[PDB]
Amino acid sequence: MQDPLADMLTRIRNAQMAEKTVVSMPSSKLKAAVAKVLKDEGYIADFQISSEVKPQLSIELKYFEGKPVIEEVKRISRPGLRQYKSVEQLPKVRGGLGVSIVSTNKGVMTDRAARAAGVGGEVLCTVF
Amino acid sequence: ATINQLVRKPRKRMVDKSDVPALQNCPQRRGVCTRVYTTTPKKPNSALRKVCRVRLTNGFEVSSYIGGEGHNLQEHSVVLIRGGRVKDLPGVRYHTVRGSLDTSGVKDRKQGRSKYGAKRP
RNA sequence: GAAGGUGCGCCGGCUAGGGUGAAGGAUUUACUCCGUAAGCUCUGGCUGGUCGAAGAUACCAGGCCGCUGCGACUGUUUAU
RNA sequence: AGUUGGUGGGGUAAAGGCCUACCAAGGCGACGAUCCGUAACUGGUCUGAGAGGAUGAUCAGUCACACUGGAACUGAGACACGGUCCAGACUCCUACGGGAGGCAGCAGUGGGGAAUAUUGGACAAUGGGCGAAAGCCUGAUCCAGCCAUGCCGCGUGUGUGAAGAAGGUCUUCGGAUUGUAAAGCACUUUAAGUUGGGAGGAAGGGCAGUAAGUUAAUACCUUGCUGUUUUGACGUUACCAACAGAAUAAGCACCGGCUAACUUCGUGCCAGCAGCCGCGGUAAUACGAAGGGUGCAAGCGUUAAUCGGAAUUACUGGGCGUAAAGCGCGCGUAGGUGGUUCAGCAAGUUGGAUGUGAAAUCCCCGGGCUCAACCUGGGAACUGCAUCCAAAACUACUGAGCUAGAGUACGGUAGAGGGUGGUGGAAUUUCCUGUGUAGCGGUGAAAUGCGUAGAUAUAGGAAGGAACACCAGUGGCGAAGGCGACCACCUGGACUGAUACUGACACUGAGGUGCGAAAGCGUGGGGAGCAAACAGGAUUAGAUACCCUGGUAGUCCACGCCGUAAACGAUGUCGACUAGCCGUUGGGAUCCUUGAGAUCUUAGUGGCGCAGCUAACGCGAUAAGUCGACCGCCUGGGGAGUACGGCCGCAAGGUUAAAACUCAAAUGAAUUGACGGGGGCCCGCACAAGCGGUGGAGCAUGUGGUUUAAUUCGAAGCAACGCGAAGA
RNA sequence: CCCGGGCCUUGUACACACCGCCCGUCACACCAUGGGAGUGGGUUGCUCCAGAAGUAGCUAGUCUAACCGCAAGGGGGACGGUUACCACGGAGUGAUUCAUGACUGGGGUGAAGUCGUAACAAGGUAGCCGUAGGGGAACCUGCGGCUGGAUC
Ligand SMILES: [Mg+2]
Ligand SMILES: [Mg+2]
Ligand SMILES: [Mg+2]
Repeated sequence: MQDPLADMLTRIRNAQMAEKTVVSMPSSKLKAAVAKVLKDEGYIADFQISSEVKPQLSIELKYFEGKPVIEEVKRISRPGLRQYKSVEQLPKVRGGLGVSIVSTNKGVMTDRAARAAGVGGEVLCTVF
Repeated sequence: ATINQLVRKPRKRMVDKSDVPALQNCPQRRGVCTRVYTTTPKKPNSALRKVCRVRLTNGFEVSSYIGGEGHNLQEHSVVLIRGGRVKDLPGVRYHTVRGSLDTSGVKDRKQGRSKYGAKRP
């Protein structure tokens, strides 16, 4: 309703508790772009956009040993409290093993790349 | 809890009132004894504790414990009172420092002499 | 009118408006309407000076406050 | 109300209601004005992992003050600490007419307090004022006096030394412990003492000469050198040598757990200890003492205070079904947050640069005190602000759209949704009449009561009020409170199907406003049953109750008020997602077109249940699971949802809402046991049926009581009393 | 059905285990506090009176070195007077805060006294919530609501 992005993570998180294979939900620039980071990071197998006037976003999910690959996904920059960090202040999820997706001005992209690119932005969510 | 509810009204910190209000942020005060008496402790204990009512230099009237065995204090005696209450004595919240001004130290004390104002022999 | 306080006479200088009102104009229809300078008349404002012991100067013209009993109140009554 | 602007003038070093004249009615305030209490502010300091919390000594920057109030004068600079004038309080002098003073400068005194120091030396250094200079003043400053007040450093000896000396303590009486600890033998002597030597903090000044500059000048003067003489308060210096001798130097707290460290003796709920748990009532590791040990050490403890632990105000980083906590429930203002696409902008956001963010301190690397404390070099930091330059993923804004949210148009469906009027049946009560004759009514049983004046019962008639049996259903509708006879009228919403339309118009919501059971209150009606109060009868030791007989307000209606409930699902609203299974209400679609069931879908309404959550109970698509927006609320129990004040009310009262004091717990869930005037099953001379007894009588025995010189002592419900006693 | 006992289940605020726990009034003591005719202080608002010195404006007047001048006297100044501002002080009337006050109300703590036994089991009339009335007291009763009630 008032946070379509957090709807994406919770839809993903609920499915992995229920051992579902694919999920469907309306798409957007942020939803598709965050799916880009997740797929290139290996947390999701693949994502497609059903290009119609009302587009969906479909994610097929990954399980390694039955346990879902994404152990935990947590929203950070909620609409009630938008969170902005500098390059030095960007979070490190689980000591660098995880990824904290940060929407910088060079597109949506991970915290590891943001430090390399030397740009901060809005810390959207943390993954592990 | 909501971050918006906190913005309007910040979290409030209670300040506990001192358990020694008559001492008034001082380590000790000087007072005179208005009444020396003995009182009975609560349910578990049974004894005759020596407590004296002290009129402090700031006008406060309080009762403080007299520690040790035997005391030489009576009416119109200048004493120094320190903090710390007595749990089995109702209404007593101060201690009388032995070995200062009129209240002499306990006689024949050998262990823990400094706490009771006892000379070294 | 709780209580309590300030000003107040007289003479100037400046100044704001009522009313009435020949003219003139209009309806130059008529016991008509609008309006009108001066003159009379009423109400102010801002300043200055001045006399006395005293300016609501005489006559005239609330004393006031606090607690409490009774009757709610205006009224009526033992003409004497 | 000079209040807020404007205009003219005045005034200031300078703008300005700074002042004034006139004109207008403005200005600030839930983004907290105004008022009350407190308070100098900052760099910084303490604590903390940090975020934060507490605080504003020393030192530094700013400010304000100078016995109290006010005022100006001079001056570049003051409305002036050691300046002026006036008024006031105090102290002092006086010849009574008048005068003098301001230690919150440095010492010092009296006083207050728990508490904070010498009536010191010198301008030697660095500054300041004056002066051409010499030089003078400087209680600034540099030093010295006192104080373990704090930080740091050193010492109070070193090795050997069994005799395991003596004594003390404990003891199992063997011994252990004090204990290499002492004694003894060797040894060094920091520091302290005495003596001797001994820097540096000193830059300079005077004098004379020389060189340069200048001027017409070789003079005067300025500057650079040369030689000489002089300046150290502290200080009798830091520092260095020699002598002597272990010689001059250890105390404090604690030992039950938290917490490192135990025995004995004395006491015996007394004395006392105590931060909490708590200890002590006759064999105390918890009191007092001794020995032993522990920790610390020229310090050791206690208090007072801050932070931490305390995630116990939770931003980092808590909760609200039952532990404290979801407003009774809607609507809605400010605010907070907002579906999706394109483009622009750049406030947020990001990176960089520049200026600033005083110095000291914090931190990092070094340097100097024999090291350290301390000083100091450089760097880092000051997480901030301002400007500029780049970027456009997201937010904000702008412009243009889209239909997923929201809403409108149409047909239909169900409903105790609400309001206004009528109408019906059953029943109760009251009254009238007939029959008819000793009870009716009530209770555990009675009695009050009703009845021979004819009750109850039965039949016929009449009046009146209230509620709507069956239907009826974890059924329906409503925001909640609530709504049950039927019909007519007025009217709200929901559900349902497709198409059509707007195009984010949304969510939540402090204030605010509206509705809100029952009781209650006001005015007027009404009143059958029921029934607070009240009366009588019972029961009971008593019974201001339970039970019975009556019975008033009230319950009913209209119009007002109240504004509270265990107003509960003890669960705020809205949106999305997450296995299933079994019912039910209103629809829709497809198979069955079935006659008559089945499968999907939707809005409700229930019962199980995977995962997940939970302290547990339990929740579990109607979440208390995974999230997001917003709001309300909680911070131990009692005091207390009380007092006081405010608002509301006719009142009763409601709402908002403390503190002192007091307690170490209140509390939730669950387990074991025990218990129940809870339930189920079963047994025993437990009951039931009987046999014979005790208690009545005389005698034997024991016990209590009494008495005694003793009537020896113990046994005290069952489970003591012909008991120990199987024999005074 | 009386007593005692055994098993299962249920409720419990009991664990000293119902010979339990526990409520309230009254009697006594102590402590803190509310109300209270009042009484005594602090601070402060408003409306006024007052007006020393000083500053500025005006001039009943008196005096006067710098300038001008005829050497008369002018210009300017000083003092005096006077007005404006204003401190002290005074008056009235409020507000607030502190301390006390005969008496009075509740609250807490007590070594335990009197009267009951209200709740906890179906606590022996299920309990509790709101409200109203009543009663020495816990409490009782009515009306509505709830289960945070036993048996079934
Ligand atoms: Mg009288
Ligand atoms: Mg009368
Ligand atoms: Mg008469």
